[PDB]
Amino acid sequence: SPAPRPLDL
Amino acid sequence: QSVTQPDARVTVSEGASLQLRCKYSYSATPYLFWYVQYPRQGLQMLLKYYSGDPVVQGVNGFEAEFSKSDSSFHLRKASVHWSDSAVYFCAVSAKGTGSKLSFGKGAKLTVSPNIQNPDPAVYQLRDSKSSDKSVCLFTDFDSQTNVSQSKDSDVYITDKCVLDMRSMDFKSNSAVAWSNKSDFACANAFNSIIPEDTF
Amino acid sequence: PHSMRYYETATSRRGLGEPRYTSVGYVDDKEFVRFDSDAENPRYEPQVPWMEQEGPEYWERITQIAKGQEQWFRVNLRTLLGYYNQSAGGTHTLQWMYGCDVGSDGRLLRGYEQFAYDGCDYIALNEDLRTWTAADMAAQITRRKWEQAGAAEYYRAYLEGECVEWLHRYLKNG
Amino acid sequence: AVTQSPRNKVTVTGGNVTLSCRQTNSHNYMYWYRQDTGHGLRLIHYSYGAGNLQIGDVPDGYKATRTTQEDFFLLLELASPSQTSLYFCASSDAPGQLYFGEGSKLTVLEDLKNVFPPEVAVFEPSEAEISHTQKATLVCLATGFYPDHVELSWWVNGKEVHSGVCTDPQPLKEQPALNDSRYALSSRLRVSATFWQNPRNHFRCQVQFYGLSENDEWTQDRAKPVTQIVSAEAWGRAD
Repeated sequence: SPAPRPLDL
Repeated sequence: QSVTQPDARVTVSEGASLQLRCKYSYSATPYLFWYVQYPRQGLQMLLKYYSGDPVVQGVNGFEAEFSKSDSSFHLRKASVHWSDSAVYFCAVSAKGTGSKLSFGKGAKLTVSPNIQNPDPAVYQLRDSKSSDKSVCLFTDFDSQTNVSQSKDSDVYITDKCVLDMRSMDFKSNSAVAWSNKSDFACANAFNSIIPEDTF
Repeated sequence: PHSMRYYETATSRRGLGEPRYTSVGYVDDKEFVRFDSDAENPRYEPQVPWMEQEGPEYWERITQIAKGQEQWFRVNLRTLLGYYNQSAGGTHTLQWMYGCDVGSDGRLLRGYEQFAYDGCDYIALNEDLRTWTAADMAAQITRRKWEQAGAAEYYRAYLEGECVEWLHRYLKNG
Repeated sequence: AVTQSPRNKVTVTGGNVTLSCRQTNSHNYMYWYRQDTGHGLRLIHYSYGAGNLQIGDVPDGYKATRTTQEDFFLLLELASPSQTSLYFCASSDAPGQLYFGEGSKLTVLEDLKNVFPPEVAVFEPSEAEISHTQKATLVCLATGFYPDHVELSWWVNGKEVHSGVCTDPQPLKEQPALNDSRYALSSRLRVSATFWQNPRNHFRCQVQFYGLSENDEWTQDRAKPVTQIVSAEAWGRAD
């Protein structure tokens, strides 16, 4: 299952 | 989906141990947060937990602990400072929606100070413009003394209020009573007061 | 000694068109699931026999996840455009590879969290899962922000949790 | 670095209010919350990136626009009394990690007819207290104002002071029976008796009041309860 949204760069 | 803080208002003594309780109800483990709000300010992030070591330790003496079994993220401080008086919010965000904070209803923390040498007194004050107006001031009574409301409903009494004279290392309690009725002087409309006071 | 990877890529298009976003999943180096925004009905799709014994709720959920990811990629491509002082007319790619190596025991052997821009490595999580390697200064900025925000803790929430469990659920199906 | 405007605003039912938020961080997440007693903070709308809008928990009666990365506006076309609240703006660059603004206090009335500015009085130290404690307390009273929208501060010799000051956390109702009762707020300032006994020392209780704007239809013989600052003063005396 896909991961939660990354932090913005 | 819910975040619960049981006590809306909490009073602790200065130097005494504090715990602010927070249970969350989420289906999966959410990301956990404590925020603090000092008077007339916005919220400031106090603590965060994403994963790992359950005990998150703030530099300010605070520490919160994630308990999975208990579904809790209680906040702790071994010894509160007077400047810790604020409103504390527990906050969680769902695992799929980590950017959507849901907050608890908050816990207002009052740190009642410890007065070294109390001499409770009810003084009387005149107005700068017309001496006809007068107010009654209860002051220098110790923290545990609780001021109540009247029954006359034409006299007004404020609740306890604590001031800090910083340059002198001095703190003080006070309440104010005032009215425009003639049958009213200091120590006429003032409950549970310390029997030993100056008048 | 098993493993799970995801490669999520986006390629920005010049003009007012949304970037092309894909998501590819691998169990033991074998593609098992795939998303493509260019599809007439963009959904996550099983690329393997054992994957289609999953309920519809699963597919819907992870598909929504893919949508959110499209948003993330379109925003961060802009961010990178800014960092590198590049003309807005160009086309660019951004890639997120992540996943977990789980041993014979069932324990997290290794975690992976890597980001590349236009083919070149941008930032990556070191083996200790608490340090970052940053390619350039633009990457140093990200490393600073992520170090203040505690990004590694956050990613570790996934790497040490859902990654392993889902990997196991997927192995059972084989 | 989050900024909101206006910090204070008073309108009437059916009015049109716009709250503005700007953040000079490079955050892509922005939020509009409202805070009420017994409800904590409740999310109204939020945004990820410029042009993106997302429904919060209490979106009804609210519209929002994110024009740029920095600007998030909360729009109110038909102001209801229920929308009287404290509005916070926030920005984020990590999941759950919010940076808040200082707040925008909005009061919505049904009828401007009940709006009154405060009356400010300063009461001077009892000489008995001065004799007993070597400390002198002044009291400030702001009376008969509506709505509950004031800010009290103390000024000594031109400087706003915070040491020795204690203002009530919550204004009390003068006629608690009413649902439109006027309010009253007290405060205290304690200085050393010697400082008060100096004729060169000036003390002032300043009360900022928020009410009507100049372009508001006032049809009464009353002094129009416009937004204003009401002060009361006191000079030190030795006697």
